[PDB]
Amino acid sequence: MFLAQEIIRKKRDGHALSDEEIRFFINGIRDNTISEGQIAALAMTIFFHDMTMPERVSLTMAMRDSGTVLDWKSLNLNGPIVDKHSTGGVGDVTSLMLGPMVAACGGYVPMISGRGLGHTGGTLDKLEAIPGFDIFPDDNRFREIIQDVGVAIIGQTSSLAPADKRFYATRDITATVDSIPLITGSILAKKLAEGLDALVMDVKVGSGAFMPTYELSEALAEAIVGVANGAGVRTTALLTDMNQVLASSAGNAVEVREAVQFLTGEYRNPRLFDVTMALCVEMLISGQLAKDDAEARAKLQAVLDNGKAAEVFGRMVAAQKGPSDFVENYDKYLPTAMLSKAVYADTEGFISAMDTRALGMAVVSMGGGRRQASDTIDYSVGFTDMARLGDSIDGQRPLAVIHAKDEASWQEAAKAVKAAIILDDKAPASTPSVYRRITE
Amino acid sequence: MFLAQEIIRKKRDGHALSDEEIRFFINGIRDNTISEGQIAALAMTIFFHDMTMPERVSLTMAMRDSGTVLDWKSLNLNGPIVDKHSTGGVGDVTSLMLGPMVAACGGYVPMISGRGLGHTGGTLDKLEAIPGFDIFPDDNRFREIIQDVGVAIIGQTSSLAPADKRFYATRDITATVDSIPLITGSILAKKLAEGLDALVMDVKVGSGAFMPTYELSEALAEAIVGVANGAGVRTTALLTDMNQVLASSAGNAVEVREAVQFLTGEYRNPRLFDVTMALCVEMLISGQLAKDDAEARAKLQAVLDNGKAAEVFGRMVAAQKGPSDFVENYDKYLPTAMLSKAVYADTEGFISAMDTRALGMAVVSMGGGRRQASDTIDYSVGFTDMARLGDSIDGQRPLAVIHAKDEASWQEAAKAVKAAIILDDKAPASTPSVYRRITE
Ligand SMILES: O=c1ccn([C@@H]2O[C@H](CO)[C@@H](O)[C@H]2O)c(=O)[nH]1
Ligand SMILES: O=c1ccn([C@@H]2O[C@H](CO)[C@@H](O)[C@H]2O)c(=O)[nH]1
Repeated sequence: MFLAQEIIRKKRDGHALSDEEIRFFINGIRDNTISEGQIAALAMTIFFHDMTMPERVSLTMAMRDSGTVLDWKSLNLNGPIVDKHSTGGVGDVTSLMLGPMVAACGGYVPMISGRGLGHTGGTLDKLEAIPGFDIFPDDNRFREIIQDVGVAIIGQTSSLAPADKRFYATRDITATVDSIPLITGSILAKKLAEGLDALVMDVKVGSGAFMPTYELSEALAEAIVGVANGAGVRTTALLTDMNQVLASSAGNAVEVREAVQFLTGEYRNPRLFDVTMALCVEMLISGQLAKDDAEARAKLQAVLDNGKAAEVFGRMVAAQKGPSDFVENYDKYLPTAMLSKAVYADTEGFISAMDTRALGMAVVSMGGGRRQASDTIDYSVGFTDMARLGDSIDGQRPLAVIHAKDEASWQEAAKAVKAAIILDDKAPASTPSVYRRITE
Repeated sequence: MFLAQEIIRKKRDGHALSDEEIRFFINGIRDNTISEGQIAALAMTIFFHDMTMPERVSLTMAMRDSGTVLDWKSLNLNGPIVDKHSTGGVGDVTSLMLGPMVAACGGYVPMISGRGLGHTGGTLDKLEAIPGFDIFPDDNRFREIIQDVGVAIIGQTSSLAPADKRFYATRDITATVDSIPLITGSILAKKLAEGLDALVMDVKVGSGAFMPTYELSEALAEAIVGVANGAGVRTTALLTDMNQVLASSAGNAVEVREAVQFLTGEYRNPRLFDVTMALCVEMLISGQLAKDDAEARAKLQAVLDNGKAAEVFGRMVAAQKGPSDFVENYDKYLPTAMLSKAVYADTEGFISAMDTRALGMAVVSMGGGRRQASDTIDYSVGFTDMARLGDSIDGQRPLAVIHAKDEASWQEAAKAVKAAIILDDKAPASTPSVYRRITE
């Protein structure tokens, strides 16, 4: 039998679907009661008529409710449940510092992530560089690590918005990926199943972005903001720059290292700090832990200054089966490439642009990520000492230090790197790291 | 892989397909190498954006070439391969006389007709009320029949427009049914695959029509005329009337009986005559057998009145393994319902309107139709001596005589009929049998 067809017919003639009906349809996407054709139809239908904000909210909550949602009340905490979501990026290690910095300021951050099949390097794989680290605690242990440390970074769940999976899969063959209320839907669902009080969204801007245009990035951000708030989750969003690598390194172990050193104070990429700081501020103000930006940045600076943030990162690692002294002796534990040598340019001048995606694939082809879904990850390879847009380039200053497993992989990695970076006789201009703050 | 999705995406955002693209997509349907979701999405994307005439012809020509297309060129037949297709309704028995009448005048009529699903009762169903009648002759048998008697009415093979199968199947679940070029593609394909030199289309109008409103019934006819003629087959289309039972009987055996008495001359329903004649006239003119309408009606009335048409029907039944003397001894071969008993109105007045859809549904409920193809048809059930739009009603004017399986099903039929026929003091406006003719 099919009541779904009525629902499709309704929305097809530009009517607005009800909460009850919206919840019906996705639940049947979950259970395979609703045919694939029907789903495609609905998708193409929503692709045409768009969706009202109430429809966007209902769709999002319904998807969020297709699986388990984490309840954090009853279990007693004096603070806000807050997380960060992001459309990802090369060098974007921010969540590794940001979780502990906020946890330190009174927030409880249950960061759930998705390795998926992502071409892009995922943070979950970054943490597996750390010997012993377990990305799959059970519900109970997860509740505790949040309860004591204030942050844990864990593995995905089928228990989280399962409807989205058949939904997305169908969307992907029917040219309906590509609709804002639908994207807003697949993006927000999983993240909202964490039972958040608050949220901040990082929408990338630039060449290396999920959204190819500033206005397009800004549009998504607004949409996401409007829908998230509408679901009783205090939310804002930031556009941030992805015209180059965000950190000074790209990979796994190597990126984990940058974060310990960011938290300890040993080294803070000024752009990565700008981003990281901006995001945490949002988590604090939305979370009702800071009155304004000045207060948040003060609270934030301090936990970086007294080592209390680095401590939280350290404890977290231990809570999750890692070595308890990781912060103090990270090099002791972090896998080290066999060959680690600077790559230099075929010419002089200033870096005027970089292709972050090419760079990102250079790393992948170095064992740094997964070409095939069955491949293993070599956690030691990556780049460090990434030159930056602006940097003057001679023959004495390297584009990067390529860490490889052997000279064969190192050399290809160097051709890829030289090829992905563009030099110019005259310098390009500064841009902010953080652009617009979006409240609604 | 498929590139199917790039064709979906292309029509979404409103672009022409181009045939190479369309022919490729139709075959994937037939071969099953294209997902149900991709059929749905493309149907939906067409409902929104519609198709051009070159897209319309391509669509139909493609579905038409997905199976076998019949050729009679070999047979060296003297006259035109003609046929008629109707969107049907309660009482529409026209083909039973039309085929022998047109055959009687020089045309060859290969009516391959399709199954009764779509709800309601079919032409093939009616014919099988005849003991011995076989609707599935093999390719040669069909040919030598058409060659010798000039007309055969046979059921559909696996190989006639098989692409429409899954196509319409998924359309009917996704609410992508009401699309004229989709309908025009579906309907014409099967019929154009018969090898027709010419064709007339009977598009019903009213409460018993496929289309809801007159203007849509016109729109479809126009499309069909345009495409059929586009596709290489002379074609005209008559908007005919269906606000009441066209014949005087509804059912299977009873409708066959009426066919016989129509040809011989025992009786002819005036309105059944108008439609049957006008459709046959088109076939004669479209089919190069009459220069003008008057000659056409003259050649048809002739064979209706020299017992020729009746004899052609006699030979066609016999050819298909009906009893050879059916025209003369039909009462002996057709099955008698167990209960035949009249139904009257519960109020005096004039018949102001009747729900034809409901009436047809009443007959199916009696056991004269198939809800689910598994069902057995009781061939002797139905209505006869049907009252008409306009008639005056009093205690001795029955709405109809009902042929029911038993007392239980008769009351049920009686109640449906009462509930479907509405009376009034005021005699409403008297509409024609044929509203418009379309060659343009
Ligand atoms: O595109 C379509 C849709 C329906 N039909 C069939 O034709 C009948 C009406 O002519 C319908 O009930 C259905 O059975 C077609 O031939 N083509
Ligand atoms: O409107 C109608 C319907 C049927 N009949 C006749 O009723 C008889 C039924 O046995 C046949 O002579 C048939 O022609 C009529 O006279 N008028």
